[PDB]
Amino acid sequence: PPPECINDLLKSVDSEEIREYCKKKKWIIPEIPTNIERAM
Amino acid sequence: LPVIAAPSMWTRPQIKDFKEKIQQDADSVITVGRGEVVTVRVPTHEEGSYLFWEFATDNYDIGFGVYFEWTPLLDEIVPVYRRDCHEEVYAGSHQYPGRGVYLLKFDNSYSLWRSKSVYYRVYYTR
Repeated sequence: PPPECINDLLKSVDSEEIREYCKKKKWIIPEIPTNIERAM
Repeated sequence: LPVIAAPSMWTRPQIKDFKEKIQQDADSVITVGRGEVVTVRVPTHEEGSYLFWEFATDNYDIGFGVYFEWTPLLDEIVPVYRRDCHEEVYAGSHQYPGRGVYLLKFDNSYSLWRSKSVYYRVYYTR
Protein backbone atom coordinates (compact mmCIF):
# COMPACT_ATOMS: atom_id res chain seq x y z
CA PRO A 1 0.00 0.00 0.00
CA PRO A 2 1.99 3.05 -1.26
CA PRO A 3 1.56 6.25 0.83
CA GLU A 4 1.10 8.52 -2.20
CA CYS A 5 -1.85 6.47 -3.51
CA ILE A 6 -3.66 6.36 -0.17
CA ASN A 7 -3.71 10.13 -0.45
CA ASP A 8 -5.22 10.41 -3.95
CA LEU A 9 -8.03 8.13 -2.81
CA LEU A 10 -9.05 10.09 0.30
CA LYS A 11 -8.85 13.36 -1.69
CA SER A 12 -11.24 12.08 -4.35
CA VAL A 13 -13.45 9.81 -2.26
CA ASP A 14 -13.64 10.59 1.45
CA SER A 15 -16.04 9.28 4.04
CA GLU A 16 -16.19 7.43 7.34
CA GLU A 17 -16.41 4.28 5.22
CA ILE A 18 -13.08 4.83 3.43
CA ARG A 19 -11.44 5.91 6.68
CA GLU A 20 -12.54 2.80 8.58
CA TYR A 21 -11.57 0.55 5.66
CA CYS A 22 -8.14 2.18 5.46
CA LYS A 23 -7.95 1.63 9.22
CA LYS A 24 -8.94 -2.05 8.71
CA LYS A 25 -6.16 -2.66 6.16
CA LYS A 26 -3.74 -0.74 8.41
CA TRP A 27 -2.92 1.67 5.58
CA ILE A 28 -3.66 4.51 7.96
CA ILE A 29 -2.84 4.03 11.67
CA PRO A 30 -4.69 6.09 14.28
CA GLU A 31 -2.43 8.80 15.69
CA ILE A 32 -1.96 9.82 19.34
CA PRO A 33 -0.89 13.43 19.96
CA THR A 34 1.52 14.25 22.72
CA ASN A 35 0.98 17.70 24.12
CA ILE A 36 -1.82 20.14 23.70
CA GLU A 37 -0.62 23.65 24.48
CA ARG A 38 -2.75 26.72 25.22
CA ALA A 39 -1.71 30.37 24.64
CA MET A 40 -3.28 33.86 24.61
CA LEU B 1 18.88 21.50 2.60
CA PRO B 2 15.82 19.24 2.92
CA VAL B 3 13.16 20.15 0.37
CA ILE B 4 9.70 20.14 1.93
CA ALA B 5 6.91 18.56 -0.10
CA ALA B 6 3.72 20.54 -0.49
CA PRO B 7 0.79 19.59 1.75
CA SER B 8 -2.52 18.37 0.33
CA MET B 9 -5.86 19.76 1.53
CA TRP B 10 -9.50 19.09 0.76
CA THR B 11 -12.99 18.85 2.23
CA ARG B 12 -15.83 16.37 2.48
CA PRO B 13 -19.51 17.38 2.80
CA GLN B 14 -20.62 15.13 5.69
CA ILE B 15 -20.00 17.13 8.81
CA LYS B 16 -22.64 15.51 11.01
CA ASP B 17 -21.19 12.04 10.48
CA PHE B 18 -17.72 13.19 11.49
CA LYS B 19 -18.78 14.83 14.79
CA GLU B 20 -20.98 11.80 15.47
CA LYS B 21 -18.05 9.42 14.93
CA ILE B 22 -15.70 11.56 17.10
CA GLN B 23 -18.00 11.62 20.15
CA GLN B 24 -18.49 7.84 19.86
CA ASP B 25 -14.89 6.58 19.78
CA ALA B 26 -13.33 8.93 22.33
CA ASP B 27 -13.98 12.24 23.92
CA SER B 28 -11.51 14.51 22.24
CA VAL B 29 -13.16 17.81 21.54
CA ILE B 30 -11.00 20.83 22.05
CA THR B 31 -12.75 23.94 23.32
CA VAL B 32 -10.75 26.93 22.18
CA GLY B 33 -11.38 29.88 24.43
CA ARG B 34 -11.72 33.48 23.32
CA GLY B 35 -8.46 34.89 21.96
CA GLU B 36 -6.74 31.52 22.41
CA VAL B 37 -4.45 29.43 20.22
CA VAL B 38 -4.46 25.68 20.85
CA THR B 39 -1.49 23.74 19.47
CA VAL B 40 -1.76 19.96 19.06
CA ARG B 41 1.74 18.45 18.89
CA VAL B 42 1.90 15.33 16.72
CA PRO B 43 5.34 13.72 16.52
CA THR B 44 6.60 11.67 13.56
CA HIS B 45 6.89 7.89 13.90
CA GLU B 46 10.28 6.30 13.19
CA GLU B 47 8.79 4.39 10.28
CA GLY B 48 6.14 6.65 8.85
CA SER B 49 5.54 8.59 5.68
CA TYR B 50 2.61 11.01 6.00
CA LEU B 51 0.46 12.72 8.58
CA PHE B 52 -3.25 12.97 7.80
CA TRP B 53 -5.44 15.39 9.75
CA GLU B 54 -9.16 16.13 9.93
CA PHE B 55 -10.97 18.91 11.76
CA ALA B 56 -14.40 20.50 12.09
CA THR B 57 -16.23 23.08 14.23
CA ASP B 58 -19.81 23.48 15.39
CA ASN B 59 -21.12 27.04 15.12
CA TYR B 60 -18.22 29.13 13.86
CA ASP B 61 -15.08 29.25 11.73
CA ILE B 62 -11.58 28.96 13.18
CA GLY B 63 -7.96 29.50 12.17
CA PHE B 64 -6.00 26.41 11.19
CA GLY B 65 -2.40 25.88 10.16
CA VAL B 66 0.33 23.28 10.27
CA TYR B 67 3.95 23.80 11.27
CA PHE B 68 6.82 21.34 11.55
CA GLU B 69 9.40 21.38 14.35
CA TRP B 70 12.77 19.74 13.70
CA THR B 71 15.19 17.57 15.71
CA PRO B 72 13.75 24.74 17.85
CA LEU B 73 13.39 25.32 14.08
CA LEU B 74 9.94 25.78 12.54
CA ASP B 75 8.82 25.22 8.97
CA GLU B 76 5.43 26.49 7.94
CA ILE B 77 3.49 23.79 6.18
CA VAL B 78 0.05 25.16 5.97
CA PRO B 79 0.04 28.85 6.71
CA VAL B 80 -2.50 29.85 9.37
CA TYR B 81 -5.72 31.05 7.71
CA ARG B 82 -9.40 31.05 8.60
CA ARG B 83 -11.41 28.14 7.26
CA ASP B 84 -15.18 27.65 7.25
CA CYS B 85 -15.08 24.23 8.83
CA HIS B 86 -18.46 24.72 10.41
CA GLU B 87 -19.99 24.15 6.98
CA GLU B 88 -17.84 21.11 6.05
CA VAL B 89 -15.11 18.81 7.37
CA TYR B 90 -11.57 19.90 6.56
CA ALA B 91 -8.86 17.39 5.82
CA GLY B 92 -5.27 17.41 4.70
CA SER B 93 -2.04 15.47 4.53
CA HIS B 94 1.70 16.04 4.42
CA GLN B 95 4.82 13.93 3.82
CA TYR B 96 7.44 13.76 6.58
CA PRO B 97 10.28 16.20 5.86
CA GLY B 98 12.31 14.23 8.37
CA ARG B 99 12.40 13.46 12.08
CA GLY B 100 10.40 16.04 14.02
CA VAL B 101 7.04 17.12 15.48
CA TYR B 102 3.99 18.51 13.68
CA LEU B 103 2.24 21.46 15.29
CA LEU B 104 -1.46 21.69 14.41
CA LYS B 105 -2.47 25.21 15.36
CA PHE B 106 -6.11 25.99 16.03
CA ASP B 107 -6.10 29.79 16.19
CA ASN B 108 -9.01 31.69 17.78
CA SER B 109 -6.91 34.83 18.49
CA TYR B 110 -9.09 37.10 16.37
CA SER B 111 -12.33 36.18 18.14
CA LEU B 112 -13.23 38.44 21.03
CA TRP B 113 -16.57 37.02 22.16
CA ARG B 114 -16.80 33.44 20.85
CA SER B 115 -15.35 30.12 22.00
CA LYS B 116 -14.94 27.45 19.33
CA SER B 117 -15.65 23.72 19.63
CA VAL B 118 -13.06 21.72 17.70
CA TYR B 119 -13.50 18.09 16.67
CA TYR B 120 -10.30 16.65 15.19
CA ARG B 121 -8.82 13.34 14.06
CA VAL B 122 -5.24 12.41 13.16
CA TYR B 123 -3.70 9.50 11.25
CA TYR B 124 -0.38 8.42 9.82
CA THR B 125 0.72 5.96 7.10
CA ARG B 126 3.75 3.59 6.93
